[PDB]
Amino acid sequence: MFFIKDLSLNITLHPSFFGPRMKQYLKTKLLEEVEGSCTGKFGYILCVLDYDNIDIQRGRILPTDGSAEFNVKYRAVVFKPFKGEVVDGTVVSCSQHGFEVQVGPMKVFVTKHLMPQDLTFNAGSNPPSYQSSEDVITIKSRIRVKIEGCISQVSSIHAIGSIKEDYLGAI
Amino acid sequence: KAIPKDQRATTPYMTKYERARILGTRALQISMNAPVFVDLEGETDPLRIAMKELAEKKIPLVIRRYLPDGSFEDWSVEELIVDL
Amino acid sequence: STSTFQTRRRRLKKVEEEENAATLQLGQEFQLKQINHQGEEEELIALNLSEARLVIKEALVERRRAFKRSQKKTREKELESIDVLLEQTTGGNNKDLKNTMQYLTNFSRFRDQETVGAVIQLLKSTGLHPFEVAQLGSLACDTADEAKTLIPSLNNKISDDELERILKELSNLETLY
Amino acid sequence: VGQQYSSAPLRTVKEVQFGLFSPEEVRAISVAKIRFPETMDETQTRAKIGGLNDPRLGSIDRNLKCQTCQEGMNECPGHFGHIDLAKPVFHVGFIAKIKKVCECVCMHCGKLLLDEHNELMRQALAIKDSKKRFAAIWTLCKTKMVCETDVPSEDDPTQLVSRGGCGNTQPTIRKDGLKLVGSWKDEPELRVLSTEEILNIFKHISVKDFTSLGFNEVFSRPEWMILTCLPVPPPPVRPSISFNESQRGEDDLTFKLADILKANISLETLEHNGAPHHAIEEAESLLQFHVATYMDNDIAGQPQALQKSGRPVKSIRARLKGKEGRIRGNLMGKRVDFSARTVISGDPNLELDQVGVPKSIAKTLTYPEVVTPYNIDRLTQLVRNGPNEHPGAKYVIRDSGDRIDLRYSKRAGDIQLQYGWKVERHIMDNDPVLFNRQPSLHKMSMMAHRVKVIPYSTFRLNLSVTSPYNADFDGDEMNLHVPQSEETRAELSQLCAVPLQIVSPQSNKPCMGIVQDTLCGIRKLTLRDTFIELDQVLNMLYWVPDWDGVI
Amino acid sequence: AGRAALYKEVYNVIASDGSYVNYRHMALLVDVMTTQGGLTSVTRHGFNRSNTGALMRCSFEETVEILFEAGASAELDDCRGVSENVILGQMAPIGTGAFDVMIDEESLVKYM
Amino acid sequence: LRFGEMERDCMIAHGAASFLKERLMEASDAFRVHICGICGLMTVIAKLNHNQFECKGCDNKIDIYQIHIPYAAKLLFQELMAMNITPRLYTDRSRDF
Amino acid sequence: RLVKALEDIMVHYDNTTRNSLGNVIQFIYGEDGMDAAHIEKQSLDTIGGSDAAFEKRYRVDLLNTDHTLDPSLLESGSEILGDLKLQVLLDEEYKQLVKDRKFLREVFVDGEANWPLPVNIRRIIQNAQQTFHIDHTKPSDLTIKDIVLGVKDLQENLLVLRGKNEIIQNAQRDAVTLFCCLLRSRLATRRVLQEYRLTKQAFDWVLSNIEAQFLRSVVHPGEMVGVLAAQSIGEPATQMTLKKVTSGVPRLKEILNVAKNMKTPSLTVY
RNA sequence: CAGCACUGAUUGCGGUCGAGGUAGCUUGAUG
Ligand SMILES: [Mg+2]
Ligand SMILES: [Zn+2]
Ligand SMILES: [Zn+2]
Ligand SMILES: [Zn+2]
Repeated sequence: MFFIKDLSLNITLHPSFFGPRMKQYLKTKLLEEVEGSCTGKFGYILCVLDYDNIDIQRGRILPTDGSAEFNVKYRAVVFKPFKGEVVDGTVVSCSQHGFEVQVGPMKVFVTKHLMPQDLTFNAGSNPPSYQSSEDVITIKSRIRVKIEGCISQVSSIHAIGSIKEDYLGAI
Repeated sequence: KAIPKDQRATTPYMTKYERARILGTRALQISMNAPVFVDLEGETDPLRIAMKELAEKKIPLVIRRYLPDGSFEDWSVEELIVDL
Repeated sequence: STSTFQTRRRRLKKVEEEENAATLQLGQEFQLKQINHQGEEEELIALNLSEARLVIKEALVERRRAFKRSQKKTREKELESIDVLLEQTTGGNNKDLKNTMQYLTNFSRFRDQETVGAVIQLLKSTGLHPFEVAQLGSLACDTADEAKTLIPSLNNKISDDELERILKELSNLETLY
Repeated sequence: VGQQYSSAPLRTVKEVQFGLFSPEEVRAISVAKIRFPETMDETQTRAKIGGLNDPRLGSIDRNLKCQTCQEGMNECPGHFGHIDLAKPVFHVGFIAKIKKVCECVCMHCGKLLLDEHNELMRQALAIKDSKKRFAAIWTLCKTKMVCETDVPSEDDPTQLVSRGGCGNTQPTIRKDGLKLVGSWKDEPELRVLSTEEILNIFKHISVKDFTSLGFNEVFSRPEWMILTCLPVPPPPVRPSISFNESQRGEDDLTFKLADILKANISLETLEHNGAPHHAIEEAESLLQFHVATYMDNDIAGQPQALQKSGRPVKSIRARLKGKEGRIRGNLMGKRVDFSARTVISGDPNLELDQVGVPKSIAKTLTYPEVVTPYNIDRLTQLVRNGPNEHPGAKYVIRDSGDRIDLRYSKRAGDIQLQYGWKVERHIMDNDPVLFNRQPSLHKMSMMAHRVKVIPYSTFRLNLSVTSPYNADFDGDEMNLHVPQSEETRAELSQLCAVPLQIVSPQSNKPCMGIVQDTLCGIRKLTLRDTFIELDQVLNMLYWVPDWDGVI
Repeated sequence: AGRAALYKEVYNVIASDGSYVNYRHMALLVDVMTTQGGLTSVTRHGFNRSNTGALMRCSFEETVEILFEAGASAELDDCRGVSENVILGQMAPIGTGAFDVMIDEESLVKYM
Repeated sequence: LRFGEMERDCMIAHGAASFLKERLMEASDAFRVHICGICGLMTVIAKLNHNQFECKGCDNKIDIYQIHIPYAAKLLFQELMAMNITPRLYTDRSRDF
Repeated sequence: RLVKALEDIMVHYDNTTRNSLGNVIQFIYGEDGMDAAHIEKQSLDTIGGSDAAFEKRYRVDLLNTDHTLDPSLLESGSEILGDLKLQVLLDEEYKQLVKDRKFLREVFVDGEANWPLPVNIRRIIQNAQQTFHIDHTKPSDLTIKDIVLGVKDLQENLLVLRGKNEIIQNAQRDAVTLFCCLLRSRLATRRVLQEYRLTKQAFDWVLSNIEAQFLRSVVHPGEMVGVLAAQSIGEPATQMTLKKVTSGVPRLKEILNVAKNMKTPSLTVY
């Protein structure tokens, strides 16, 4: 799943920062505007690999003010989920509707009806949980889900995941 | 397409339009508080300083000359001759 | 934004965007056949957990190093060592990355850039598409029916037996906690 | 420019793809149904009916709302609306092609009247250049008036080959007003080609035929020269105009639409009631009429489609037409800020590159200098000076994007400039400027001078530079434009300055010399016969500012 | 021989007035009218029909009409026309803009 | 005052590229619209506050740009539309040459 | 119209005159690559005059007591009289100036020698003259190789087109030709010594400026030559304030319109 | 750009030059 994609950004520099160590300021800029971002086109851009050889190429000066625009060609590590994907994580929350699991930077939620029959939700339990003849899903317990669908949104991505299928559940 | 430093074919001199625009652009930056690479012998008018920078060929810029077909040749202020 | 090395002349009619699934049909942005900046083709890059834990770290550390070249002028263990390395080379607002280290550090199935190596040399010879070659190496697996089920894109592709061999050896080279 | 940050990227325009609107798109774009012809008055009450101008489109009354897009008047461009017609209608200007089309393809089955099979044809389909590859097709299809079913191939003129078929005679066609007619040849048989019909025959045209004929599969399909849905330009294109309040102000356009609207509904209310078959095409022609005149109005078929008061009306085409109109009038040439004009007079005391600006003008025109350590000092003195003493300024602007009006502000005397703020100051001795005299037909008709602030109300220029702008002082008026960007200036001072203009390329000779007094006199003084004595040879020397101080 | 003629015939109009103009200009006009095939007029009939962009031929004697048949057969504009840009409010590939300018961060360090 | 065609004609002659852009824009119309990277139109519903964008119909939200053009022109376009003509505004060339 | 019809034309970085399509209109603006501003009227001496006068001016024969350079000219002259290896260069010089003559007479049939050309040579010397205080008495110090050999190396540096190949480096010659004729015309050995006593120092000097001032007379990739052209025809069309045939303002219109029915048809026959 | 302000002068009426026509006429250029 996780990825390593080759990307490229464009930053506009205002004359002021036209110093001896500009190369240095660009990079940092590149970082604050990419590390932590989100899109449906790329997923989560988590970290910029190889920091040393980041390409800045020659920068061209706009034409009304003195700013310059550089096309910074970098490389990084990304993560974008998929319907039909199978990943496992840690539960985090739980309620009369299901429990939310966490697969890395992302979170997959599971609907009460999108899990097994014989598994009921217990109200007065504390912390909240679901019980089975043999299973006990709750806070820490590590599960393993199947992402039935992915939904993009602002600065993140979410998904509904079932565990009704086989070989799924907790481990 | 891009052209290699060698095989270059344009005029080795600076077009009156280039220089006019370099002084301009340069000044603008200088007037925007950009850093100056020359000893200001006391000047205060940006275009003045600009002309000074251009006289000590210490302006960090590059003229990309586009050809009819789309390719282009790159020349630095440093390289070009400033006759005029 | 960020632009992804492929320019398709979007002539208005932007209607034909296919679905997504483990049918190996991933966005137009992840064809196995994808281009590298140099201008050449280069197979997709599938990172399996733990295999990423290192890349992130390796280049994250080298960042620390060089971040200073310019300043002169065990489960519950790596969990803290990693927390610091971040609070020194992270944007501090990258809650996404932190949380991505725990996960990446608790669920990792390996720990040596040697073992990981084997995994790779081993796995790669299958001809499997990078996505499989990752999931296969990041998901506990004992029975083919277990893998070829949690990874339906395999089915016809391999042979129940040999896969069982591979799986059988993974758990062997599976480093101990 | 426009103000307010936009988290959007910014690029320039490089390609402009021209095309026609697809009734499907028009519908897609809109945000307003637009079903009522009325303006607003929810029964006299003031606002707007979810009917015409603002059924969600733009806005009036200086109020946010632009489909929550708020921002208000200055920022919210228009938001198109549509208006489902009742029955297809031609497009005033395209009629001509639609005629040229049907003549190029027989109806009933819609397909070319000629193929590779006809030699005189091949040579036509080759011509790569739609524009000509059409007046080639059409020129060889208005003549064929039969939809042949079999043509002799390249073989024997004895052997016959087949393609498609249905020889229903090709009816020659003529333009009678806003409709099309054709006979079908003992004795003729005349009938009227219906819009609805025409559309269909086009709707079936082949994709390979499109192209053969001058079109494009995605940007312009012939089945679009016929209108179905009508896009409604939002207010900003047909702004209101209010005489305070309790009064109208509606733009010519807003009405024409309203006319098309009225003239639409009645042609529908008749298709669901007493529909006297041929007493409808007497009310449909009205729509094709309004919709036609809305766009073009000076049609050849006399009736101008007048409007109460007998004032012709302003078709859209009228707004873009020759000079004093959009294209040539607003885009190719504009009115502009930072300009001035008055009378010129001579002055044998300014250098060549100078120009006398009267304090009055000098106190109005302005330049934006950016506070920098190189001048904080200098600049602050101006801001204090205020906008009444000459060397002064009249507007300080902080990065925050807000204007300080030096002539009012309770902090006028106060203020402490900030490295980065701009200070619009008065033009001062030596601010280069573009000075000109119309008509402009010379490079030199416009040149750059060094400002020199003088008194009295006239632009002062040096004799010699007179023949270039070509001007006398018998009350001739001149123009001046003030630069604005450090880089702009440079452009004037580096290529537009006068000292540069001395030698002229339109005749490889200098285009400036000594004239009148200065000339006539230079001669007298020359003569051998002529001698000057000490008590004056000393004053003369003094006058030359570059004198080495050596008698 | 036509170009020769044409020029000869134009020069004589200016020469009859003691007016003088350096070859090159007239020669350019002569050439412009003569390239394509033979005699192409400096009028709404000729020069303003060629493959030049749309928005250009658009600012001269046939405005609306030209734009109509422009979208009709979906033209495309390069935006190389001086006019084109002016209409757009962008700097034109004109002298000062017949090239680009760039900051070579490299050399931007040797200067210190 | 007026910067007529003839005057334009002149600055083009001098090759005073930038100053011409200055007359025409910064000192007159000068305005900014939001475009779509697909249906090259002025459809975008730029809420410029909470950022939201969109050209439903071309249905976007991601590939949106913004140019700077003379309001006059904005109008020329809008008018050309109400007459059913599509003036597409694209920021990258494809035809090359 | 003259305007709108030529807007988009401008000189490009390859020294080609093109419009907005990319269409060549000229391959070298003006057919010479020179900027209208740097061009004065210069006379081409090599053209007019009796075949006799020509000989007496550019002919030098080191094998004839009456057609050599009196030792009062070239310092090292008495020791050249008769030299045979020289007379071969000295013969090339003449066999060229003559080739020139015939050429020019095939371009300017009128025999008109005054024309617009860059780099005013006449003055370039005049300065060299009083800039080195030359005395028409004492001899020179220019080798006969020196003269004839520098003049050759000079032409090799008057560059318009740069190109690294034949097609271009060929066009180069063309674009310079006429000038060089004027060049050899004035830097003729006889001339360079009997008419304007130049020293080695001086001569060397003249050559450098001719080279420099030339390079400065080229055109700048960037000029909007089209509009320039238009106006240049147009402005002089209003100063028109008015042996019997159609001529003037209405005739010009006749032209541009390319009308078939001109008021005056006429035609001349020889 | 003769002149008016009758219907909205951030523009109608109309005028002059030029072409086109069977004309009981279109406009291209034109404040
Ligand atoms: Mg007068
Ligand atoms: Zn709005
Ligand atoms: Zn048929
Ligand atoms: Zn869109």
